[PDB]
Amino acid sequence: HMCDAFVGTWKLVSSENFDDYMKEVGVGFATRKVAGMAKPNMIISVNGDVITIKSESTFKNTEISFILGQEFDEVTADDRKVKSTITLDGGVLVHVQKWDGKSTTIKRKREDDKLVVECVMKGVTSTRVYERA
Ligand SMILES: CC(C)[C@@H]1CC[C@@H](C)C[C@H]1OC(=O)[C@H]1C[C@@H]1C(=O)O
Repeated sequence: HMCDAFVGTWKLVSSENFDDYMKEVGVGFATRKVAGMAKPNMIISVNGDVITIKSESTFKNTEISFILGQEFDEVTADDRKVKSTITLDGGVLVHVQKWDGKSTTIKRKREDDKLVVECVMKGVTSTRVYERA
């Protein structure tokens, strides 16, 4: 029952500061504009120790599978080649991506009936809110 409250299908309902987050990460103009328009469905599932997160939108469909605490290589939707580790820290799923001497963190937490996503790159934070589909 690792991650029970995260599991399911979720739909984006609000975003704040996401263009600025993407700028800080280094995403180019055209990608920012099309990615910032996306309204993804996030599908989280667990099978034994393996967690899978799928993000599906008109911009890109991505899928990552991982074991908590065990690093993996990831090609992001904006085409960064990153080394990622996802841990559970006090009930928060913490996803760190490292590439080119940089780092960014994406935190997912359950808050009321929502799944709140916080994206941080240096001093720039963005909040995304998901509801059950
Ligand atoms: C549109 C998506 C695929 C963007 C693409 C640019 C990249 C820098 C960040 C990436 O966001 C994400 O992975 C997840 C935080 C977004 C969320 O949960 O909604």
